[PDB]
Amino acid sequence: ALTQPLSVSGSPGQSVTISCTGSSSDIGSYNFVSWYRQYPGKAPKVMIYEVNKRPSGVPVRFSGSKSGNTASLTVSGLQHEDEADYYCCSYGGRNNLIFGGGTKLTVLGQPKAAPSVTLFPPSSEELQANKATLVCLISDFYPGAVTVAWKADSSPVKAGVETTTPSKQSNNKYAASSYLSLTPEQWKSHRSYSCQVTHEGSTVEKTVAPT
Amino acid sequence: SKRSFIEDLLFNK
Amino acid sequence: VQLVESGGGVVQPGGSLRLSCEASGFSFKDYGMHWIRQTPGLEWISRISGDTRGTSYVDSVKGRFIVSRDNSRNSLFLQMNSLRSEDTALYYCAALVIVAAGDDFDLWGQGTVVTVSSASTKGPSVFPLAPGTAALGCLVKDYFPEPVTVSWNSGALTSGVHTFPAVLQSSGLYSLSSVVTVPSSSLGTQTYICNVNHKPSNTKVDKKVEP
Repeated sequence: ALTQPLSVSGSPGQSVTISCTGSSSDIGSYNFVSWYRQYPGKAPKVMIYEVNKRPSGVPVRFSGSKSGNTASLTVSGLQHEDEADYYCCSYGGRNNLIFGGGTKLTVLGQPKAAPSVTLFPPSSEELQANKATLVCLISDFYPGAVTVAWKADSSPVKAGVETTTPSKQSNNKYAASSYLSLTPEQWKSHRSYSCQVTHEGSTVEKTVAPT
Repeated sequence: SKRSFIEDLLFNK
Repeated sequence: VQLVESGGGVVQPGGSLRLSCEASGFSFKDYGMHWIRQTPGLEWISRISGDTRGTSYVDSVKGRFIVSRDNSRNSLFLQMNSLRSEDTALYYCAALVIVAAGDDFDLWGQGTVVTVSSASTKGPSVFPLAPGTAALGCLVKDYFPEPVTVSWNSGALTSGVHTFPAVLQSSGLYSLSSVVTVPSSSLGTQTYICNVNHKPSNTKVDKKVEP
């Protein structure tokens, strides 16, 4: 119920900002906004609280601010140790706490790479067996942050999607996969289904159709 | 503990 | 200074778990405590006051979960009854600085995984993903628990093999895919067989992948 961008990035020494959008009855009404950094396989740690206050120990380059219904975390002079997931938090308005969805901050040390995307239609055997699974496989993108959109004809489809968070491959690029579960009749009754992978504002799409 | 006092009131209507 | 959790695991829908949080290093009776669960982001679930007098719940868990603490043993509890699929998450306990009043203490436990699944040990169904360069695959669908191992041609094909990580479905069963890119010219010369092996269920499946 608190919106953050999916991911943000910058090079060592740059400054980056992560926004966090609430409503008026929460971020707009209290100064109880905190930020948490979370490293892979670890628990969150507070970076900022009460909008702009910093616990001693959190580096001076971390700063928080609030404008209207939107809080922001800025990280000046970026460092590789600053790469992590950052979640905003606010008092919610009625005995209540709400969190943001998370933002992946990548401190870049490798050129970017768009993903390559492979889409597989349901097998013969699986349709025999009465199921239908579309398999979207996504490889070699950096940073490891990607948005997966599905489409029957041109209309968005969210029911039946299950998607993997990106994991470092051995080539230190990232991989994710997405699965759209369909009934065999849904599969055979549209002219096409699509997997759209958006990475860094460029979109790689792949389409399959029934035969 | 004032943090206790105002945080408790903060979760009571 | 530490919060040490336990009590999670695999539980059947409708089941019950009691999560524990064990506090050392600080004056436990003086901090509000919360339960926060993490899925792909963070979701605030519950809060109890230091003096145990006052509790909050997010609506979806109202009626079903009950927070409690035992100040004489520095313990925090979440009795979870009537569990739903939607409850599957990594559950943190935490003392959160929301209003500091001069005290910026903020501490999280290490997490404990709750997975709500009616799912016996089950070997996967393996379906073939049939196809310059050309890609071909194996769908390793609906197995439990983890993991599986995939090789190709009894291990003799390894270049171009990309076995992706698995997803945990709504149903509690896992699915992964293994995809190999071979030279397009090889689709007649070579036989492409994937070998899926799932040890908890003593399952060894082979599947011809042919265009």
